[PDB]
Amino acid sequence: KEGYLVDKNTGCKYECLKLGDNDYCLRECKQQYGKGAGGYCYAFACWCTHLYEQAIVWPLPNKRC
Amino acid sequence: SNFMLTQPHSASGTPGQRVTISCSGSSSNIGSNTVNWYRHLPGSAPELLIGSHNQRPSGVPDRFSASKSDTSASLAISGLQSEDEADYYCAAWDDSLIGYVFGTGTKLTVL
Amino acid sequence: EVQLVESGGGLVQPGGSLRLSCTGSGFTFDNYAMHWLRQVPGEGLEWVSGISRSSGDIDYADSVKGRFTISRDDAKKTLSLQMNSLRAEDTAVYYCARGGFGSFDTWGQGTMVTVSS
Amino acid sequence: QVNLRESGGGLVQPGGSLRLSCAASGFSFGSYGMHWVRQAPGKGLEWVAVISYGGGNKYYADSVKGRFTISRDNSKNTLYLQMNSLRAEDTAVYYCAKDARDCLLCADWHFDLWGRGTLVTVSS
Amino acid sequence: SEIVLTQSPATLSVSPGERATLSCRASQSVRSYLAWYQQKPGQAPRLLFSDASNRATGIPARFTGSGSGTDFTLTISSLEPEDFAIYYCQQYRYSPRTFGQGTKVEIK
Repeated sequence: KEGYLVDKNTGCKYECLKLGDNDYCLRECKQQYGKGAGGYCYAFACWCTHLYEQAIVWPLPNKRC
Repeated sequence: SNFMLTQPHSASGTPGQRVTISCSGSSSNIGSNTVNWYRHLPGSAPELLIGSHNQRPSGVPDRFSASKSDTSASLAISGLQSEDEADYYCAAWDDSLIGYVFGTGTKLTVL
Repeated sequence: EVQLVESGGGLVQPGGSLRLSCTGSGFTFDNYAMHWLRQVPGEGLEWVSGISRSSGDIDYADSVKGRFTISRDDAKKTLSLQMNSLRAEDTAVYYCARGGFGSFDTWGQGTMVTVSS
Repeated sequence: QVNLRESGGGLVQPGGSLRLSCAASGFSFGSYGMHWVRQAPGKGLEWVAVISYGGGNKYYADSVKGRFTISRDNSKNTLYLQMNSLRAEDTAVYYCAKDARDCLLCADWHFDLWGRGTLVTVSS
Repeated sequence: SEIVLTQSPATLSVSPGERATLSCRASQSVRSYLAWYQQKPGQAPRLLFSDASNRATGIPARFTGSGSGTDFTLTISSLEPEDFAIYYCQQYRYSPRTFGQGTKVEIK
């Protein structure tokens, strides 16, 4: 599964600076979703990849940023 | 009182027979996400009985069957032993609140 | 209300250096990416530099790369911009801005930077 | 060969603070996120906190937020729970549990390893 | 190299209560990643819209954003006096992020 990283507390995306390959997004995506995760910067938000199917991604039904 | 999945206050059984422990819940926890089963022997470490869907390595005698239908889930204990009497909990991830919800707990007694 | 306050602007000669600061109020500073932008008086807007949460991701406009350095102190709730090797064409109003995931959702009142002999 | 053991439990007055430890043995500590769960007297289990496998991200129960801070040392293979501004409602037995894997926000959470538990009591 | 944003017209002379239609054209598609900002004289820019049509909080109904691909517009149904400002569009599909040169809406 894939999807935008989301702050569980605030409901909002993680902003990045460098489009495409991005080590920040990479590390945050693995930390949140696990060592197998990938991630890159797409339209200036962190997009996580190789997520487990049950992974919770953006948007949170309840919480807008 | 935080929100909890609802289990019977107690269950009873006879040795070498079968007992069922019920876990009741709603959509956004059960009927959405998987259900897990733990057993807590008072004084010691709680144990993982079942989860996603089932069941553990090690203490997996079978004897322990995980069943789920929509908003209601159930654990089946077979070939009961005197050593089986412990508090039994069910747990499931609730979808909002976003978090991990525990059952009220069910004490089993072997007769 | 969400507010940003720039300081550290002023007049310098070519080759000189300045350090701008922006202080945020009305939001959890450390939960947002922060940016510097600029506006030549009478002219349009130009993105200058930016820094992600936890200082994990940093970038600069090409025209200021190697010359400018951006940083943040979450504890102090401050954003900074070290401006080195200043040029006449860097003269502009500098804005502190909160990141809007592609856009810039909150702007300070800006601080004037003048590079003139 | 594999177990978790809790220490640091004790008796403390309200407003005071405690630090609980969990020593991990037999498995790779840094590959799994870790939880704190608690059982209050006359009640059942309640989930307290979680920290990611690398210690970067942590989530708390609404009850404990800002009072409790979870940390870990992957070099010492230990987990830490810092309990600040303690209340009488925080009286409970605390267990450190091990997440089956590394996904922090996921709906499949289950804890396949538990400790001996340590007794934290807060009296008037 | 970078995406060029063309705003038209450069200047719009109008009376309060009237209607204003501002145009922003991108040299190539930015899909929907287009923002609108307002800058009043002696003030900082203020976000009006993101994702081309989504309204930021506290922006009056008389403001609407539209468009996709290379052509976007900002419409003000009935100009209030406080509506008189410079307006900028901005793309974020690609890096570097770029702005239009702006449209000033001023009195006749």
